[PDB]
Amino acid sequence: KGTDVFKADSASIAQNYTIPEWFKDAKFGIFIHWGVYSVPAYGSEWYSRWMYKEGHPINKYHVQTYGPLTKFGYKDFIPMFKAENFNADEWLAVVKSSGAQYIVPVAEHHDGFAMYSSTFNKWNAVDMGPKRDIIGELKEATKKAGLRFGLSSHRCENAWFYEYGMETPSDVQDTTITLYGERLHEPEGQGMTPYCGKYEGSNERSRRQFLMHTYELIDKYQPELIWFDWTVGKYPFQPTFYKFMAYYYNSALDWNKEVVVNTKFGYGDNIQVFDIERGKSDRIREYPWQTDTSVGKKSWSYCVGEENKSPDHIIDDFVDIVSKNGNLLLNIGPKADGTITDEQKNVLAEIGKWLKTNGEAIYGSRPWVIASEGHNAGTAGYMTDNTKTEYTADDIRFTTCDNNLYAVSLAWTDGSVTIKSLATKYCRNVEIESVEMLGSSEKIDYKMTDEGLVVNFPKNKPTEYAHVFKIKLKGVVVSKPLYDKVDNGCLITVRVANHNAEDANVTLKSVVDGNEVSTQVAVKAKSEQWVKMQNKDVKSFDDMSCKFYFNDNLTYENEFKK
Ligand SMILES: OC[C@@H]1O[C@@H](O)[C@@H](O)[C@H](O)[C@@H]1O
Ligand SMILES: [Ca+2]
Repeated sequence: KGTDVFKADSASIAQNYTIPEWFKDAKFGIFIHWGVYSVPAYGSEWYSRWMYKEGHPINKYHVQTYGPLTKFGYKDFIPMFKAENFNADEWLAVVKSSGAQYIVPVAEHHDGFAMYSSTFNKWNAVDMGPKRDIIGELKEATKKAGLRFGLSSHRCENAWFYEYGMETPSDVQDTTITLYGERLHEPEGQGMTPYCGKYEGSNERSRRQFLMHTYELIDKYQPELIWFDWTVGKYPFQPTFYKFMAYYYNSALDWNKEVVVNTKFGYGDNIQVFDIERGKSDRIREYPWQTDTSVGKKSWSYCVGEENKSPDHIIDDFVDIVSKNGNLLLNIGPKADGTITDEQKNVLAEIGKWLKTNGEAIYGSRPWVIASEGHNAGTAGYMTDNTKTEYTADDIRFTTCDNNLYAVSLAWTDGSVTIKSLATKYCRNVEIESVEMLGSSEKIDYKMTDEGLVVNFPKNKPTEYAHVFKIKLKGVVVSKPLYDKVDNGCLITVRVANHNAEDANVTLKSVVDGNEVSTQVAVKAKSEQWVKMQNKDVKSFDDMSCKFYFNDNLTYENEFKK
């Protein structure tokens, strides 16, 4: 078509790409790991890699259960992947009942098997296994369901996923079998780092095939979101990935659709949507991001003996995620025959029921001045979210929408909470106009005090898990300051919300070690903004004396040591 607004570099993409509003408004999507690995249903979806590692538990399990590596390899699961009870409409009904707004089936995982109608990859679900275009059928059901269709690609790791099959007698050593990839060594680098060391993680043919892979996905299914696994960020792969990004963003312009890319590291927060695997953020992040996590604690694909999270665990993390500008991409793992388990069906249905009542606080919302208050901050970071926090009613998460304030208690109480973030020191002319709990017909009795807004819970729980107060208020509110260390100084970050219908001007003052920095800020009516300040010539960050002022009212001082 010739559309070439986007060139294959980060400056070009940053000049013209904007994370779309639909992703910020959507908040919630369903991930679905399903493939050949679902047949053995043992360990996890990494079965293909570990079965060829002689001595590994999965290897020893496979030899006894299915046979030696030379007689029964991973490819030999494919005839057993018949998917006799797969029905795209049934999957979409479950996703829709969860309240999710977009769906991300796995188009191809690490194992080499394309779950779509591929041209270059003969190991695909149209010619083999299910003998149907799983991705295509899901795309169709998604459109009828009225949701947005995405998909994930994990093919970058296929270059090295089968490396151990070269080090022991196996069918992987037959290099004419393209399913098993380039058989390279795993790239070096611990965790979410672009460093690859002595093993690049890809080669010329795998990069060429990656582009063939993404191009046909783009061209055939026009997904509104493409999610990529961690290795696309390794340094030797980045030129190839930027080629993909420009082609996707250019194609999207032709579609009159705005699209989303997910990576876990290696690319700027502003040119794609940052994603954290099995973990969330501890702070409000400037740019929209995504937690992708599984209902199963052990695995993404179905495996016998999976320990599924509770709805309370997931919904508490969900609210925490949304309060910090994040989306939740929640994974289910259906049985090999195409059946979503009843436990994971129940988890999604419970979330959907909660969202039916409390969705006004979630859909279309944005972070407030501060995401959370209370004693229990919760988990944060890569591979931390299997731990469940024991929240109280005092653990509160905030969102905002249409100038309304939503304060979500992560547990119940027969008494009252006090919203400390509305304490008088953070406020200027804050007047509470109304308080209600979503889904409750009981008039909420509340009282503004110097320590914050005291709110008494109603008699009856509208829902379990989490409970939402909708607050209409005027006035200006500032967050407590966040201090970050830099060279010879410190960075101060607050957020200010003007809930008034009139424009407001606001003065913030940071006094650090005698150095006084001030900024006057014009905040339009019914708006909020970041305010970053810097105190320089600070000789010791650990020994700082700090005072912060909101229009000459003391908001914070670090009166206590270290
Ligand atoms: O975020 C999803 C997860 O990403 C990677 O860790 C994969 O190796 C794993 O199988 C799963 O897909
Ligand atoms: Ca809870």
